[PDB]
Formats: sequence, C-alpha cells, structure tokens
Amino acid sequence: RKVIIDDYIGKVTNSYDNKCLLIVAIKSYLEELEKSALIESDSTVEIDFEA
Amino acid sequence: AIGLPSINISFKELATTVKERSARGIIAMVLKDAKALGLNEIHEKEDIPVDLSAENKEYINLALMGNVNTPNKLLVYVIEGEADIQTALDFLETKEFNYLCMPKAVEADKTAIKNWIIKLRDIDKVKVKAVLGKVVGNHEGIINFTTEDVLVGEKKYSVDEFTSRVAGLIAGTPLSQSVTYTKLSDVVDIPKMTKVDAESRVNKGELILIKEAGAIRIARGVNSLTELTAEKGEMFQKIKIVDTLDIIHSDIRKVIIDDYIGKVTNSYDNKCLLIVAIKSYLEELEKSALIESDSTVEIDFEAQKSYLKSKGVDLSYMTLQEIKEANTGSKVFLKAKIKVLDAMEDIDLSIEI
Amino acid sequence: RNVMSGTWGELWLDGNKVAEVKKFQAKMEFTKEDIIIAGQMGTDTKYMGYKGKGSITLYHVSSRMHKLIGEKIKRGSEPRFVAISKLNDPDSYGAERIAVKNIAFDDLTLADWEVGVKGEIEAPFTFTEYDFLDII
Amino acid sequence: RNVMSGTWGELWLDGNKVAEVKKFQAKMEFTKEDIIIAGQMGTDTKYMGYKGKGSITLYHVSSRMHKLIGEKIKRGSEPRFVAISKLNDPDSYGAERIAVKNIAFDDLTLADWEVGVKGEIEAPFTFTEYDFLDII
Amino acid sequence: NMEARNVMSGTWGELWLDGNKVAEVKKFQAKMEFTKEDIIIAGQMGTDTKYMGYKGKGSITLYHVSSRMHKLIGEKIKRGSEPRFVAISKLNDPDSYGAERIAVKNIAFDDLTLADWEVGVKGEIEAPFTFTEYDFLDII
Amino acid sequence: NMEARNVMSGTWGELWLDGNKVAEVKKFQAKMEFTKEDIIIAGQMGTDTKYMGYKGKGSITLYHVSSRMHKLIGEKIKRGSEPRFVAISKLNDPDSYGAERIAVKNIAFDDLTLADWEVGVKGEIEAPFTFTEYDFLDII
Amino acid sequence: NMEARNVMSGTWGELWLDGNKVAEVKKFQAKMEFTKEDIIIAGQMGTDTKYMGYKGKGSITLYHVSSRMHKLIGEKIKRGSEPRFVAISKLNDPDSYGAERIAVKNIAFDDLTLADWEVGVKGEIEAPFTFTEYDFLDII
Repeated sequence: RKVIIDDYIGKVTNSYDNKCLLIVAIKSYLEELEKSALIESDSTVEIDFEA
Repeated sequence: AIGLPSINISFKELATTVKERSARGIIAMVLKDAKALGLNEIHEKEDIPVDLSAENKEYINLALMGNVNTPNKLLVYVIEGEADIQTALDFLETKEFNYLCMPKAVEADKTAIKNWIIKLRDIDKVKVKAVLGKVVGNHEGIINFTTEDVLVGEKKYSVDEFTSRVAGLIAGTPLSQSVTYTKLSDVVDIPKMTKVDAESRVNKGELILIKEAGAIRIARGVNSLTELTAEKGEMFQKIKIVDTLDIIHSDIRKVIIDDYIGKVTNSYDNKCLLIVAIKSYLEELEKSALIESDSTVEIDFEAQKSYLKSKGVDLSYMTLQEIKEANTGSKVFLKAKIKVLDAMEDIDLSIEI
Repeated sequence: RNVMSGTWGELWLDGNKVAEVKKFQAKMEFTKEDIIIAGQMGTDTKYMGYKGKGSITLYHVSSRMHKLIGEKIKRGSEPRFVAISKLNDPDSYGAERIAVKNIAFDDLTLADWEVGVKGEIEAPFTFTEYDFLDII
Repeated sequence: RNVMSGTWGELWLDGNKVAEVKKFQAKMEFTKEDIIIAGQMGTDTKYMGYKGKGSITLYHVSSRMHKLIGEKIKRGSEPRFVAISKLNDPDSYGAERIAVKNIAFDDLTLADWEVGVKGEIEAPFTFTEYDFLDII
Repeated sequence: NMEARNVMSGTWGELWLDGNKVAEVKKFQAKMEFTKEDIIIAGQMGTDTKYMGYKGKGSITLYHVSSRMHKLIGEKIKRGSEPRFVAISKLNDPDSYGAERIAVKNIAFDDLTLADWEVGVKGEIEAPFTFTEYDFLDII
Repeated sequence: NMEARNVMSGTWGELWLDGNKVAEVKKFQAKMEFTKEDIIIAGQMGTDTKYMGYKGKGSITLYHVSSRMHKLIGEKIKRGSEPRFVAISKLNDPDSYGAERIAVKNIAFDDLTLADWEVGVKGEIEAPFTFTEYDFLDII
Repeated sequence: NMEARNVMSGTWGELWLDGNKVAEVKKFQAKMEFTKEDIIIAGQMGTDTKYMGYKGKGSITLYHVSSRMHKLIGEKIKRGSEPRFVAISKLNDPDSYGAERIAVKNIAFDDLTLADWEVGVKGEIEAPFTFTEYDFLDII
C-alpha cells in the first residue's frame, strides 16, 4: 500500500505499458521479500482477467 | 458515483476442495416429507436442510457420491406425505436436468413416471432420462436397476433406495469413461447369484451388481432398450453413447431454436442454409475428437415422405428432387449421422506357443 | 436433352443472397510430381496435394466488399466466409448446389469507373474444402 | 434497380477539383504465403499485408503534373498528396465517396502528341491508407 | 510391384514429443553416423575398414505457432540439469504399403532459440538434437 | 486447433533497447548455443554427451534512419570502458494465441559501423552481440 | 515519427580524400572490429567475455575516371615510406533528419592496382584500408 501510494497514484497515465511497469515493481518487491525467507519463490503477478 | 481513490488488497485461500465436481451432470430428486416443501438445490454437503427426516438425509448422502467427480448440482423437490406426482412433474418440466430418481415409490407411480419420460422424449423432443427400480420399459431413456438387499454399512437398503446411489454414480462418470466394472467401496455383500443367471438377466436388459475380481462391481452399462429396429442401432443400448448424443442434441438447440424458429421463412433455400450451419457446427465437435469424422447432415427423406402422404398429395410420378422441393407447411425434417467411440469392454487374445 | 444455361444462377455469400452476380467459378487444381521408374520409357506422376481457386463477377450496385472485409484487413485479422452456388435450369431435370468453405479474398477494389461504362467488380478467392448438396 | 454509370464521376486532387478526368481506379492487393499443414491435402494461406495501386487518365488540357511535382522531383524530395473520388448517379439511390491518402506517383509525362490525335495523360500511383465517406 | 503411387509423401507424417502430439511440424529427420577406421592388410591393395561405433544426429523444424520449446528446457538449462526426451514418428500414406513407426530415445537438444523474427516473413523454429537409442514399431 | 492463421508474422514485432523503443527495426534474433562433450562408455556402441554450459549470440538489423548506434558506445569504446545493455522483444500477432515477450540482458556488442553507403542503394545497419542472461515474460 | 522517406540513400553521399573532393565515388565503408576473449566464471553456466581492443577496416570503390590512386602512393611505396591519409564522409539526404559527417584518420592502404581492364566491361577500382582513429562531426 505504501509503495503504490508514494509513486503511482495520480502521477502516471493508465496505459498498458505503465500497468506492466507497476506489475514489474510489485514483482520486484516480492522477490526482495523472498531473500528474507518469509514466503516461497514461485510468486507470480498478472492482470486479473475475470474482474 | 466517483468516490475517494481506493487501494485495497485482498487475501483469500482458495484451496479448500478435494474430488472437485464436474461441470456436467445434474440430478433431480423428488421426495415425500412433511417439512422443507419446495425446491431446495444442494450444491454441496454443508448446505443441507435441517428439517428433513433421517431417511431423506440418508438418500441425499447416497446420491452425493460419484465415480470420479461429484455431480455438478442437486435439485431436491419435497412433496407432502399425501400428494400426486403430477404437480411435481409439471414443476420439474420448467427446470432442466439430466437424470431423475425417486427413492421411495410404489408400482403405480413408476408407470406414471415412465409415461411422462416417454412423452417428454418423443412428443416434446427433450432428451432426459430417469433411473427406476423395477420398470420393464423398452425405452433408451429408462434405466432399471434390479438387484436387491444391498448391504451398505449395516442396513439392507432396498433396490429403490439404492437407485439414488446408482444415479449419482452414473452422473459422476466422465464422458470418456464408462460405468462398467466400477468398484463400489461402500457396499459389503450381495445376495447369492450364479454366473449364468446374471448373464441372462443382463442380456434381457437390466442393471445389476456382481462379485468379480477384487470386489463388487457393475456388470454392464446397458440400457433398458431390448429390441432393435432397422432405424434404431445396437449402439443405442450403451449409456455412454446415449449420453453423448443427448448432450449434442441439447447443444444444437442454441443454434436451432434460438434463431431459426419463428424468425426465418420456411423455404428450401433456408433449409439448405440451416443444413450448412449444422454441418459447420459438427465440424468443430469433430475437431475436438468428441465424435468420429465424416458426419453428414441432410434432409430426412422418409419422414418428409410420410408427412406428405398424410396430407392430400399423390406421391406417384414425382421426382426425388420434386419431393425434396415440396413445402411442408411450417415444419422442417432433418436427419444426422454421427459416430461415438465406445469403451474397451471385451478382449480376445490368442497366444502361439 | 438440354444443357443448363447460366442465366439461372444464384449465389449466397456469408448467409446473405447476392442479388447481382454476373458469373461464378470454382476449381480445384492438383499438385503432381514427375517420377521416373527404372526400365520404363513412360513417365508417371504422384499426386501430392491440391489448391482451390475461384472468382466472382458482380455489378457495382453497392459497397458490399468494403463492409465485409475493409476494417478487418487494416486491423490485421483476415476473415473467412462460406459461399453457396445454385444452378437450376427449368429445362434440365434437376438442380445442383455446392457449399464452398474457408474462403479468403485476394484483393479489394475501392473504386473503379470510366465515362460511359457501367461499373463491374471481380474478386478472386482461394478456398480449402467444399461440400456438395443436391447432386444431380 | 440501376447500376451507377461512370459518366457521373468527379475527382479532387490535392484540394483542387480536376475538371478533366476520363477514368479513375484504385485497388488494394493482398500478400499471401502458402502454408502446408501435416495431414491435410488442401493448402492454406496466411495473409501478411497489402499494397495500394491505382491510376488516373485525364486529357492534356493543362500542365498540372509538372506544376505539382516537377521541381521537387529534381531536388530530391518526393511529395505526397490526397485524392477524393465521388460517384453519384442520379438514377441510383445514393452516392459514394472515398479519400485516398499518402499518394505517390510512378512517372511524369513531359510531352506526348501525334498528328490527328487528341492528347491523353495517364499517371499510375501507389497509396498506403484510405478513408471512406458517404458509404452506400 | 513398383509404381509411382507407392512412394511415401511427407504430408502424411506426424510426430509425438514427450507424449504430446505436435501438430505444427514441418520436417523431422534422424540418422546414425557409423565410425570406421582404415586398416591396411599386408598383401592386399584394397584398404579395409573396422567398425567401432555410431553417433546419432537429427533435427526438428516447426512453425512458430506457440512457445513450446521454451517451456521444456528454458529454466532447467540455467540451473545445470539437462533433460532427456522421447520422440515417436509415424508415416502413414494411404497409397503406400501401410505405415512405419519409430521411437527415438535419449534425445538431447543442441540449442534454444529465444526469439527470431523479421518483417514480412513467417516465423519458423528449427532445433537439432542427438540421440543414443531407437526402437522399431510396425516396420514395413 | 492448428491452422494457418495461427502462425506468427514478423511484421508485428517490436523492440525496446535500453528502455527506448526502436521503431526502425528490421529483424531481431537471439539464440543459446550449448556446449557438449563426447563421452564413450564401455560396453555401448552409441556415444553419449555431457552438457557443460551455453553461449548466447544474436544480432539486430535496422534501417539507417538516424545515427543511434554511435551515441551509445562510440566515445566509451575508445576510453576503455564497455557498456552493457538490456533489450526487450515483443511479438504480438492478432491472429495467434496472444503475445510472447522476452528480456535479454547483459548485451555486449561486437562491432560499430561508422559509415556504409553505396550509390543507388538504401542504407542498412546490422549489429551482432552476445548476452548471458534472459527472462520470460508472458510466454504463451 | 518513423516513415519510409526518412531512410538515407547512398546517392547523396560524398567523400573528401586528403582534402580533395572525390567525385567519381561508388561506395565507402568503415567499421571497427572489437577483440573479445571468452572467460568462464565458476558457478555460472553462461560464458562472459572481456573487451581488449578494436581493429578498424574499410574500403573505397570508385570509377576508373583517372589515375588518382597511383599519384598518391606509387613512388613512395617502392622507396620504403608509407603515407597516412585522412578521409571525410558526408551523407546528406534532403528527406532524412539532416546530415551526418565523420572523419576517419590514420588511413593506410592495403594494395595498389596498376592495371585492370577487360573487353566490353567498364572499369572500376576498389581499394581497402585500415585506420586507427575517428571523430564525430554533426552526428544526428
């Protein structure tokens, strides 16, 4: 929540490329959390197709 | 309207399942009880009405066990202790389903149920089937299960009561597989039966249980249809073939009834267009390996001939093309030929020393 | 005995009847390879496939082809159609119908006109499979 | 029912109406590649793009093409134009207009004449994109 | 006996890779290269050879319909583990005398193609491999 | 399932180099060359191989619209420092099943083309490179 | 942005050799070949390379209008002294975004063509060379 609020709300245009960049940022945060061995290393992020 | 900007993260553990239910397979049960009257759909075990008696609970629990996958949905209709079956049947006409069974019943009511099923299949051309206790009907839509004194646990379940488990097992089977030689873990023992008598009984056309190899298993997956016409086939006795054919027949309804009923003039050109549409639909089913290749759709010549003879038409000295070009008022006759592969049930191995 | 005249010809394209059609034509061309077998002067051939080709010719009454394929061609997705041809000469004994499936058009004619000449449009096409109805 | 006659044809080139025009023609030709799929006798095709082609034919009333492109061709910069074609036969129900954009001409005809013959000029061209106005 | 129609055509082949049928297949080839050493024997001019072993080689070419080749080995190669596959080729021409089927085992691939495209050209992917064993099934 | 329309076309690709989209791109190619050593095992005729590593290779060809390639590395190469880049290739054909994207990392270029022109011929520039790592993004 | 007209054409180039403009020029090409050594690092499968230097190569092809190439180096080569030249290439296409100019320095030629002719064939002379340094002037 803090990461999203700080740099993405209202400062970028809602395009597909920006969505991919935000996905990459979230994936990078999860990978950082991986090295501390809090979760597993199979994390995946993608577009919620059904919603 | 527009609200404050929102960022919400949701955590949910969608991993709570085992023996997942199949998309296909709907069972409808009608029951006699004093409470919970009306339709009560049962998606799973946790949502069971509490006001029901012990007998209905046992029957529903029996019907809740499948072969590989559990049935998609259960429609339980509850009737009062003294009531006629006509009201329940008329209410069920609105609903759609695949199989229908009634655990507690009498000899006279089974005749009404069989007559209703026959009328629905023939007059209305809606493909549904029912599983009945001891009915000797000669129709592919009727399944009679005729073994007695099944010992599930410590109770001598009646044949009509075990028709519920039979229907659940039938609904649970996937399309590719059949119901032959499937073992029932719950059943303990069966009354004595010699091999030749069981073979003759299943030859007559019956659903039975036998003790073979490791444990108890279903002898064969035949239907109640016991005589074959020239038009009818020997493949119509098998349950799996009939189920696939009825699935296909129900599926083509979204092509036929949705658009070509009441919206298009009945002319031979439109008949040809509809034939082309149906063939193009069948090609996709062929490409998914559901049915075999080389399936043809064309005008039913004999039925059209009979309808023409019914009215005042001299069928003599008329060309076959002239017969086909005839305008049959507001009815269309079509005939299709498709093939379905059966499961392995017989093996003949020869060994040379 | 009489030979069918082409005046009695009707065409259905994509489920719509084409009122104006001057001619229709569909053909299957085979692919063969020359094979020479030792000890034989005559040369034999092996059949290895076939190709479907055809064309339509219709008067420029309306803008049918554009409404059919124009935007999808620009977008990058090519549509496929089904066409039905019927030939029923009253003098001849019977009729004949053919269903041609998986049709793809070779080109699009936006505009073509000349002074003192009525407009005509012809569009070649290629197909893969056919089905036969009301065989004579 | 009547088919539009080409006598009622008008052409706008670069925003100027072309008073003398004998015929106008524009076409889109597709690019296809043969693809053979294992297990199938018929051969299928994949669509890869298209090309725009066309031409004009006009009487030699004036020196329009030179004033259009002559000096820029020598200098080394190639100009692009937009052409509009309108076909409105009073007998037919409606009219039809097309905008053809990004036009480039294939050649330039400095002079051409013969004894006893009125001069005519025809200039082929290639285009990329089109836009449709007043569809029938 | 011999006739033109009896010659097998490549359009009628099909290939199974790791138990899954591959429909977008263009060509398939397998071969065995024997190893032979020259030996000169006194008193004879003609040189004679001794057979010592064989090496198996081949390749598969397929239309770029989907990214099938990546999912097989892409992640395993980086970690340091090499997988081995089994391929089955069936050639069934209606005109010829029946069909022949062969299983090629212990297949290991030579390279992985991450991306290959050019403007105006259809995509294709070719992958060479090496094998060790084979079986005969329904040989003519 | 398999159909002609499903084959991907190269006209629909695009390439990002160092975070900047390259519009004048003609073709892009990447590949991974495995390293294998022959091993002869006693008692078996068929030779078997052991996998030891891989080498990455590729190239980019683009129209000579602008002097993009000089500004990247021309001054750095003379001084003795070698830069490393990241390229992303996306292939999105409307007919095929979606799109596939791949990131190629640690790219080092093989040569720099100062000038290349000929009378009557349009200009093109091709640059080969080598890489070490890769990621899979939205693979089919 | 990107359009067909933006591509540079070789008809618009020109070349200055030793301060004198060469009008009878057909093509000009210069390139830099980097030198890289393979390095295997323990624990990683992908091989990595180290950049050590570069080598410059090129060539000039021109119509045989006059005996220009002899007067430059013919007499000096025999005596044992090798001259060095400076070349400037300018590519100025009106449609493209401006022009780019490059100076190639320390040019030494590979060979000298005394005579080359054939009946029915127009004459041409091509001379390859090697260089060491370069400048950027008005790069796009």
